[PDB]
Amino acid sequence: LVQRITIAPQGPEFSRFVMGYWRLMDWNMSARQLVSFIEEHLDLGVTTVDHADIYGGYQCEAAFGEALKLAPHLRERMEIVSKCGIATTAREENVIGHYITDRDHIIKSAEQSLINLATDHLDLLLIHRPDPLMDADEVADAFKHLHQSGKVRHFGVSNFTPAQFALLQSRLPFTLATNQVEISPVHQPLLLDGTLDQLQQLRVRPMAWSCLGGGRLFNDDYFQPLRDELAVVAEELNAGSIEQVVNAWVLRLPSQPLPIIGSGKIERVRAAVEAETLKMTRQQWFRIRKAALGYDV
Amino acid sequence: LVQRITIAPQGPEFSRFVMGYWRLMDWNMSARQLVSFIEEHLDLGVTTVDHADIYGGYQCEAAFGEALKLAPHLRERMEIVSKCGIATTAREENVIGHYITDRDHIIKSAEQSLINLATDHLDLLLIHRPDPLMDADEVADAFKHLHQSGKVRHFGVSNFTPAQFALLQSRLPFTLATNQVEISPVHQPLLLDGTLDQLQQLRVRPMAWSCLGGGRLFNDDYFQPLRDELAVVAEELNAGSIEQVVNAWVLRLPSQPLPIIGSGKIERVRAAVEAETLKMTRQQWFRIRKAALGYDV
Amino acid sequence: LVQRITIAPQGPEFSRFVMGYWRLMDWNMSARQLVSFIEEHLDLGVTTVDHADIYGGYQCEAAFGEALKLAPHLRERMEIVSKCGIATTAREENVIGHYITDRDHIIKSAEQSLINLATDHLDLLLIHRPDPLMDADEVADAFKHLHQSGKVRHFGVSNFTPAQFALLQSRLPFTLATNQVEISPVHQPLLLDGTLDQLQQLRVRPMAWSCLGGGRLFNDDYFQPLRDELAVVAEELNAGSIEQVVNAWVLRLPSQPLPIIGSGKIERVRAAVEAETLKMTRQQWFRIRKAALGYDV
Repeated sequence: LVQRITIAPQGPEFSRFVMGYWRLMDWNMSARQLVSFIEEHLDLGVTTVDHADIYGGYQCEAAFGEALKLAPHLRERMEIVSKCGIATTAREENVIGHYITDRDHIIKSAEQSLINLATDHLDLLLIHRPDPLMDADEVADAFKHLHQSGKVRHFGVSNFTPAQFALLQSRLPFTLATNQVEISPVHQPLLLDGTLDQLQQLRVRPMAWSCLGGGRLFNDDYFQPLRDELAVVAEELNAGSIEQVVNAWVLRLPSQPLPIIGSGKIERVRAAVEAETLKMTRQQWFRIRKAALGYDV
Repeated sequence: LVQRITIAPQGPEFSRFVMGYWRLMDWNMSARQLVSFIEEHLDLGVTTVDHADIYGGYQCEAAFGEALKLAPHLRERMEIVSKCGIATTAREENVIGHYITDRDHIIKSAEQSLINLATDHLDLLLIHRPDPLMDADEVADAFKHLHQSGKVRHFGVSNFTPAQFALLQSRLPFTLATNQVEISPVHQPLLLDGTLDQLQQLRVRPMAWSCLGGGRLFNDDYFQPLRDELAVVAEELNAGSIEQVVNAWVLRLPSQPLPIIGSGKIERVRAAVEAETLKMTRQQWFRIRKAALGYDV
Repeated sequence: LVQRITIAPQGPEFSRFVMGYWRLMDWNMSARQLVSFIEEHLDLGVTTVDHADIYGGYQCEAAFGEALKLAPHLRERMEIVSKCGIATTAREENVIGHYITDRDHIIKSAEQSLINLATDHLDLLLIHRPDPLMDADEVADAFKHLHQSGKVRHFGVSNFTPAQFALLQSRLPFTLATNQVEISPVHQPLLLDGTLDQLQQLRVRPMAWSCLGGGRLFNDDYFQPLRDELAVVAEELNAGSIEQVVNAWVLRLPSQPLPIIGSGKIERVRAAVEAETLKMTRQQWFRIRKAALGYDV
């Protein structure tokens, strides 16, 4: 199967690869088609699922839920991850995209997740983004409430800078279980700004998402050189696809990030998990890396 | 009145709003006019006053002092804040603008403040700026001297980065009481570089100054969009003035900064303190913020 | 002689100025000419020597060694510093310049240093550069091995950011003895990004190298203004040369860096060490600094 990994000190055990339902709507899938899509990725080994507040105009959690309703026994076999803290214009209350990391709202979204997902509990809850107006005390007070009722068992953050992660962390009696961030050849800032070193140092493993199926290639020649490099390295490793070379590039990071998969086909999901068997050489990591950038060192 | 606030763990109690005498000379005010200007802001609730070394070509402290001489009993009713560490070309010894954070000089300026201000003690003393040549041991040795004589009772810094604040802090047996910094829609770097998170994390409240009466609008169309936004939000909050909307924008920061007021009229001072009653919405904070920048998130 | 300085808490005693053999090959020097060059700088007081993995296409250590072979008793009188972690195209295994901070390789290079240098032990070993793929545990495991055999007695790093230095440091039972970095008017980033404050805070002294004999002047008018300023300040201090003014500029940093000298003539080496007697004024430090930049503050 897929390797199992404890995301943090007092944290939970997750599957190295997580299924992300960011684009569940795009898949034009039906409830009985999802219960079977799930089972198939659950059987592959991918048992951790990534959901969020605003994903799909506040529809994805609901959709997933309908399916969880068809096979209620599927919960035990999985670990659910959801988020809150973001306010999109998909709602009329939000004329502008702003953040909301206030107590009641975090409790609100949390409890709304349980309902939409048709579950009595979330394995992990993350503050979607760092809000300039975030008050670590207020958030930490929200977490204490959700935890006190067994509604949420582990807490985390997403897209937090070392400084923000440390701020919120100085207020919680429990260990932030992760910092879900964006990591890939096309987006490597997190590799040098301290974010991944803090994670490795604290032994907290990052859930990594890479806008893959987005098509951020072939239509932005800025990264043609990376396209050409991910292509040759792919043959060298005799991999199934360049996307597979990308998943393995992330897996090599010393922080041991858990790559998030965004696809609607078990076969591509299988191929993604197959990245755990590519023997990428340091030289191949740097060569990929360098082509995305354009220089050495 | 104005809210009272303990600026830091073992720190002093200050008034949420402080009177800043940066432009005391510009006000072409007389000594008896200042003793009465003071009383009036002391009666409004603003009891903490901000002074500095180089302010007014080394004249402002002296001026304030003359006035403190007319009503000696005004001291007890206030808290004095002054600074040192900057060397301006307003003096012939300084052919160039450099920093001086050496022991004797910090003691020198300090003691010179007491004399100019006509007081036996300063409530708080700040290192004006971070000097690349700053030696935390040397400064900390200076602070120990000034404190030992009751001449200075609390120490702080101004415009220090998290790294510099931590460096000096690792040498003092007492807690740095603040990091007086610049915060406003026009200057928001401190909102994302860690500076305010460190403050909130350590529970040290920042004295915030915003070059307001400078006229950094109407003559720099770069911030016309912010001008237009601070204008509409002002009507929405039915505030006295856009300047009042600005003071409230700062007050909303989770770090609870103490806004510094730079004006020479009790009425505008009153209006400034009136910002504690504007009910700014998160959406209104972000909209202001965003107009200054030019993008979301 | 040259001042002696303990580079860190549980660290070794070094000479304020270290001899760097980065360009030993360029000197077209012979083995018996080096044994005598060494003695002469050993007699001047400079007893700490800086070597590295890739320096001179993997030839410099060997060269130095041949000379150490002629006067075996020269070891006791010196302190040897070497590095590893960099992979240059000077080797056919490295088609591209990448980093290698994996266990066996660190042990490999280390042991190869002992052989090339003709010594049973290295006083200090540094990880050449921070590798995005660096695993603090792996490196720390390498250090524990080398130390366990007395082969290496002190460990350090080079060109690490505060975050990287802290990461590796959280894994070692001993104190990183230094962070050898580049410091000079032409390269002052380290003066504001936290690097030198971390060092001063932890009391770890940085080995500083400044590409001096490179001729980064007279052929890059971008720094003519700095050329002109280092020239006048030189007369003011009545120094031997502008290079001497540069060495003293570095020596003034509060972090007390140990300047590394890259020259092949004892006379210039003497002149370098002579920088410990120039009485640079704060004003002269800033004026130099400012000319390199182009603005005040």
